[PDB]
Amino acid sequence: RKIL
Amino acid sequence: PQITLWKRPLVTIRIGGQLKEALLDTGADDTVLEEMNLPGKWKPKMIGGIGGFIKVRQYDQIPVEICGHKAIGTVLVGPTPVNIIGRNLLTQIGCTLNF
Amino acid sequence: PQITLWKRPLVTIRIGGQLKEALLDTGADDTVLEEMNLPGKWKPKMIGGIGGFIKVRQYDQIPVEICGHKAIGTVLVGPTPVNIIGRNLLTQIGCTLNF
Repeated sequence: RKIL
Repeated sequence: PQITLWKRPLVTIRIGGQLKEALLDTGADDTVLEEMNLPGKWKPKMIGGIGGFIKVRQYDQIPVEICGHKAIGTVLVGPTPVNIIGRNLLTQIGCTLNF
Repeated sequence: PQITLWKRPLVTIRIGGQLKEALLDTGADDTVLEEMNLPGKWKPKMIGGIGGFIKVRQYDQIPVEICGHKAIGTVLVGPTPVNIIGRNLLTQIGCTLNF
């Protein structure tokens, strides 16, 4: 999702 | 610059008048920095990744200088394992991936 | 190719005889794939990100083609929310960050  | 990826792409940034080291992270939608004070209003937000969700403080329209390039945008502050520059600011400095 | 960062940098990969969508992730040391029943010997590992750690299976010397560029190396499999191509394979395809 947002922060990888 | 052109930055290869044999090592972590860590760079120096300036924010709120202070220097910090941060990771250029194309896998992050957003910029997330370790606990620190920033001036102005913030809003509570949650963001997720591997390992699940965390709580952060969202600061809007914050100037950040990245490897000498200027950006002004959203910075999230919270219990991130490393300071991360995400795509919201990478786009502002004209960063692309090339191969 | 040149990949801009206005959107998530998702590309097609081929691994273990499946085509998948994966995120080019300069922030990731390792390549981590969504759960898939890959043959071969593996070892357990723990990897960390934004919200904590997850348990993964480490497979070595796995061929992975990324946008037509061949790579071969370690792939981690587990409950990541997104297939991520990390630096271990990005270096093999000559991927750089440029601004």
